[PDB]
Amino acid sequence: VQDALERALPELQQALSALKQAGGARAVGAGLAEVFQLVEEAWLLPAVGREVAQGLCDAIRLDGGLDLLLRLLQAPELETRVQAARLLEQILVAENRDRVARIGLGVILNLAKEREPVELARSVAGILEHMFKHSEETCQRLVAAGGLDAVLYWCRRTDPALLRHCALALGNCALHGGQAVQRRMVEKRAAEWLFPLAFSKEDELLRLHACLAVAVLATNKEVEREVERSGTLALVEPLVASLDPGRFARCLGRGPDDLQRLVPLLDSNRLEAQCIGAFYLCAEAAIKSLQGKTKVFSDIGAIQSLKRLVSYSTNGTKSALAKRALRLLGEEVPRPILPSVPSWKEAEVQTWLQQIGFSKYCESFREQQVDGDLLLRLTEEELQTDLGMKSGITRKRFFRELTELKTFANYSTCDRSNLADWLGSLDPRFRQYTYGLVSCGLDRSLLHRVSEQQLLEDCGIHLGVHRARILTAAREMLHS
Amino acid sequence: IGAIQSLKRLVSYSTNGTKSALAKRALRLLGEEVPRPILPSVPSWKEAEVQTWLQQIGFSKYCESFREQQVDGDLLLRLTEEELQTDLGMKSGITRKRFFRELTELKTFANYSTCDRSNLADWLGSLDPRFRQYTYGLVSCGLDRSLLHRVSEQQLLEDCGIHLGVHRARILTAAREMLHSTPDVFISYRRNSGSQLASLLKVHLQLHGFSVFIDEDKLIQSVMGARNFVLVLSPGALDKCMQDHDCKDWVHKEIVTALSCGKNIVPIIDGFEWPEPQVLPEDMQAVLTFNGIKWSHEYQEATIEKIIRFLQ
Repeated sequence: VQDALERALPELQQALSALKQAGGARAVGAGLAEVFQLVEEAWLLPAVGREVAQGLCDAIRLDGGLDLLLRLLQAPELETRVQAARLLEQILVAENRDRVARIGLGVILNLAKEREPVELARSVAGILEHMFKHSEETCQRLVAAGGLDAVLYWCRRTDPALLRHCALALGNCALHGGQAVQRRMVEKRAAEWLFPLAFSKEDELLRLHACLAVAVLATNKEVEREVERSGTLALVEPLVASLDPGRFARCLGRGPDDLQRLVPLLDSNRLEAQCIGAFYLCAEAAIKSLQGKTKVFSDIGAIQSLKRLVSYSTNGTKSALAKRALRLLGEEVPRPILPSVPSWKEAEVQTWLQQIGFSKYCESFREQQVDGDLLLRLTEEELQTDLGMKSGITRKRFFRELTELKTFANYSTCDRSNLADWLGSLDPRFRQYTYGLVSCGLDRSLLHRVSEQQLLEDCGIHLGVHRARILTAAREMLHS
Repeated sequence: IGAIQSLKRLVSYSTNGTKSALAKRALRLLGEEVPRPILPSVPSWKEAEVQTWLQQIGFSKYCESFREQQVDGDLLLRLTEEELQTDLGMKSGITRKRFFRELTELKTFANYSTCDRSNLADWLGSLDPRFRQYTYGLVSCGLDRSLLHRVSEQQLLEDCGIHLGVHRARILTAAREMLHSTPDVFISYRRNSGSQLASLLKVHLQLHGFSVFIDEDKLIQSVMGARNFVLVLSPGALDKCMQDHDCKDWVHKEIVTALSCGKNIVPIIDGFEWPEPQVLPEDMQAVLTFNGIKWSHEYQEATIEKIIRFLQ
């Protein structure tokens, strides 16, 4: 456990002293091959070699070997360049990236232009893959310079190991880039270069990481139009329907900082991003449930998002993956709600409260006898006085859940002229006011004679922007 | 003097590695803990990010005031005077004003990629870099750049929550003065050897504006709708089309349909020798006479240019 470090430290001390001593061509590459072979032997220990490899990379950093690699990447030869590059590919851990981001940027960026041999490119793609995981500043310095161009040119190749590093580099750049980095990637059409990486029938991990990069680019609202025009979203949904997370749980762990990146994939109301997030959180929930670290999903809060995915599902694949992810954890799976909300009695409202996280007020609704018709017509004052929900923040969380409910609702028992589809064609956040306008006796043939006070007092539209938009639309297109 | 809280603000609000490293080293040489950089996706925050933000900016006493109320980032971006005063136990207006100063500093440094459709935060920053704090005020009301010419002052006061009338007048004036204004190429391929080549052809043709389709109800109508035709000849592409008189292969159906149309067939040869006409059906022998284009992996751009020069 600790004696492997005692075996591997003085050997790397002698090897780095030999690398400092040698200044030729073949001896330097032989020393780099010896260091790289010792690092490869350090990778392959069962549940031991992780901390051992981290300690050996820290010892290489403290011996000044990182600056030695930065000087050997400036060497005018070709062989010792690819051995130093393949060694620097495996040395890069969570503590070396700061020292490489301070100094080493510009040297690796220079090798990003030299693209013709495969032995350079397969490792420089992995070095850029590691360097996109540092911060947003390093992502800006790589994308604004010729670092993104290297990956977008190397997506053309057929190397099954290089394209994995390219897909992971684009995914980690989309995760840790920001706004302008994603704008510069999609204006340079980085989502279109992921089409051979999401369709290649030789590797499936490569297609999964390509679909991850496509989904993370598709979680930005100013980006989704050109991603839908690219056509790489349509390969996401069958592929996730074709694979199994229990097989890919061994190849795919990550820390909690990367576990925080998979949660807004589910709360970004896109089908492909929710499928990718459900598949990855199911596989990594199998990972964290094999061990005893299931508190991380409750700390970050993906469990309530998976419950929302189960209770608000229109797709069988993401619902099955969310049910499997909640089954691999230590809580019960919820049931899909009945969409006919005006047809709800009391027990459906109680089940809805038990599923969305309002259990404490369950006995607050049973004594008051609230069904779906009273749930669709509930205001501030009845929550505050009659229901014992005195906190306005708790009331606002209840109105957010009521927005999520009245978006996903079947109004077939009350809507005469299909008003919900018109409200959705205006803006998909307007359908929550459908019950506001159907219960007042309105249809498509009357909205040209409705004022603002009738939308405020009777229909209950509290936002004046939405009132102005509904009045303008009802006077411009429903006047005939 | 109070430089420690400023160094904590420098760590928690950093976009530069140098000043953040110097502030972390300065807080490490002192006798307190260094903070972590916050996650910029504030509408993607759950409760623990809000708790960490409170522990970093100096609002520890109200941490248990936000955990019982279950405040996430979406409730943090939408918090007012009355909910601070009544629900959260922050009775002092000076403490509320310090919280709104920290909320100004937070909503300046925020990632709105999960909600902003038309890039409103950059417009608000181009007006004045203290306006981006109202970005969540205007995105959550359903507004974008194409609607702000029909917004009044009451909609900015009540709905958007802009309390300063100077900022309301500037936003209204700016919004009224500057914001007032069938496929073509079908690709046939073998689904076991010519998938990556067909995908790469589709990408390099959609880079030049060509509407390219990929993958008897839909495929024959896709051949009928496409103006051109590109055949991928992988090693083993015409293997299942040999002695296929019973019309079983999909590539057989696509080649027979394309020769029944009369479209511009451009074959793409990637290490595949030319087959014989007698092992193929007669109606698909005419593909053996078209001028094909070889594929070069090192010179792909000139090959795609040669493909574009042989199309409509």
